Amino acid sequence: ERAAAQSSLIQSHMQSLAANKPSRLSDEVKSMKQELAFIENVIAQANKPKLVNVIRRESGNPDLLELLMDLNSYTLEVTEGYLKKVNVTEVNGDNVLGPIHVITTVVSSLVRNGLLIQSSKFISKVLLTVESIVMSLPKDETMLGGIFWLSNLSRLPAFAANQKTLYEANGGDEKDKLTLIYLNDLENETLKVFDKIYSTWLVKFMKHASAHIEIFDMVLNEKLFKNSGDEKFAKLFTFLNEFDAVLSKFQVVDSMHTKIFNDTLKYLNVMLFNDLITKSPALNWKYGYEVDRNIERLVSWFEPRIEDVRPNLIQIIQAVKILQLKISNLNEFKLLFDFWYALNPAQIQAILLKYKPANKGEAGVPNEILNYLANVIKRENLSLPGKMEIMLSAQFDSAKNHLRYDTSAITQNSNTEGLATVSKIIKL
Amino acid sequence: MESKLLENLNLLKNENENLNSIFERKNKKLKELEKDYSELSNRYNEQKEKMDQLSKLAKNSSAIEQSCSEKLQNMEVNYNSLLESQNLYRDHYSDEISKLNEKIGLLELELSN
Amino acid sequence: EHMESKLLENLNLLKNENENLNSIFERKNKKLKELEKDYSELSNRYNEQKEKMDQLSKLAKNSSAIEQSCSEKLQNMEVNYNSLLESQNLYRDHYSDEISKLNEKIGLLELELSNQNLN
Repeated sequence: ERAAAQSSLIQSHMQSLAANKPSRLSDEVKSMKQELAFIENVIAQANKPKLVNVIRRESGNPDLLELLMDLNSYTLEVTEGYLKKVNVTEVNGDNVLGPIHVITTVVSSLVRNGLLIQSSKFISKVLLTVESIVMSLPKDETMLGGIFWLSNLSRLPAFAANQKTLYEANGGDEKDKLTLIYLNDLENETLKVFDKIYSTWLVKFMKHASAHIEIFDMVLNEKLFKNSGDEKFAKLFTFLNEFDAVLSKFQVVDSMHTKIFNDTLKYLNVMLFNDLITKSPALNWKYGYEVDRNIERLVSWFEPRIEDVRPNLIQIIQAVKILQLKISNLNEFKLLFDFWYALNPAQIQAILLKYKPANKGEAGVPNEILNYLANVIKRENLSLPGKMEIMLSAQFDSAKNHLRYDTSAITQNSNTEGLATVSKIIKL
Repeated sequence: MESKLLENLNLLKNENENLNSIFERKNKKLKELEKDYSELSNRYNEQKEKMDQLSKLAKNSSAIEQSCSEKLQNMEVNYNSLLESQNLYRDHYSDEISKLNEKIGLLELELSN
Repeated sequence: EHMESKLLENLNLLKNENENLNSIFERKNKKLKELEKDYSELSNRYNEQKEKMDQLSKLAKNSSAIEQSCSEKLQNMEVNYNSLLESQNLYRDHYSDEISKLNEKIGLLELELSNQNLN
């Protein structure tokens, strides 16, 4: 109870320093999300972790506990024996989730017999080797090559948090805490390894495929008004369906198949925005409308499959709305600033500079305005970390709640090899 | 008397010969004119037709400065009805924001006591 | 005698046809000196309708430039109003929702703190 006095202290500070300009809405909301996150951290107010093995016993034949106790071999077979070897462009499709099935079983009964300092090993050695294979794949076998290993990996942290439900409600000081903690543990060093591999795979995947499609030319180009982009858009779609296929030809989790499509957009969002203040070339209220409408078709293919699509492309669908309303009153602008909530003043100063009206020295951007920005620009800059950034980077959230277990289908598309196969027999 | 009243006969016939020929020459020139008054009486109906069409080409391009210059006048209004109507929204939030803060102010008080 | 008889009647028959010819060459003169007056007036009337027609030509292009002109302004305006409005929606749609999200957390935070106060 004593500690109910440390909170009230460090706090008596965050309010005097809490309650220098009439900052706008966008600024206030952040201000808030911060006081809130803070206050919470203050409500949950560590020293020496250690790896430990536990006693055997239960469903552990005199041969079972024997195979386990020989890590050196189940691995190599998993690793170099078949996993590394597997040609994705050619897996019966019968067993698709093979690798995951396999990888689990081992981890499964390895844990059953409390030989953790034996599994941690296995799994850690496995992760490094999957990652590898991904960071290898050909510029082609980069499509159904990625996916295949990802949905397989997306299941690991899940069939980890599930392998938790098991040893929980018990209450034993050894085969519970040390364990509940190695599994609650695994969930993490797996989730990391999955996301990180996914983010570097997706990114890479989009680069290569964005050229196959040549998306720029169809949605951020003047040269193309023609229903010819409707002809190339056709290819785009002909391509997305293909991509859709894959995910399914490879039992990709459901709320995953989804994150993927949002992410897909996100990258395109960045890339589409980035080039919008690079190639582009000259911006014009009309040019906006062309590109806004082009963006319509692009989103058109997702309307049906996922929910709330346009929030991913906010950075550009917004960006474009701007161009679409050339402003000349500093006041108007000043009043409508609260509008564009996705771009920081910095990028606006970008979109807006690269603007000249082909209207013929007619619809020219004010100087009064361009100023307001440069100013706002400077103010913010010192006010927080050191220059806001213009170019848009591309990154995706975690897959924490979008991964999923389901022993069901796993087995429904899983067969086997050598050493493991016999390791499953002797299990139960 | 039959040689002189014969002369007067030879004179008249000869004169009637001339007098009837310049009558020929005349009506032959009145014919050609009737032709140019009939040709440049057509060109007066050719222009009177291109005119009545530039009469309908102007009634159209005039029933436009009306329609057009009006839907554009209308717009102005509606574009300003949106702007003014924003003042009203920035507030809704500014105040909605302040309301959310009291919920935090009062809360931060519950912690320092 | 009887010869000068069919000679006089033969000459007086020419005098009648000379005065008949003369009668008709005067009319065929009234015509040509009259078609000329109406051919010089319709020669004039033709340039007054060709100069008046050149004004319809100038007033045609002059008014076609306005029409065509105005047209663009309409689009420019339409896209402008549109964009503006279509945004004011995201604006609200986004903030009202960001606010509610927020208020939500405060309510939640407060609950797990009024709960750690009653136990």
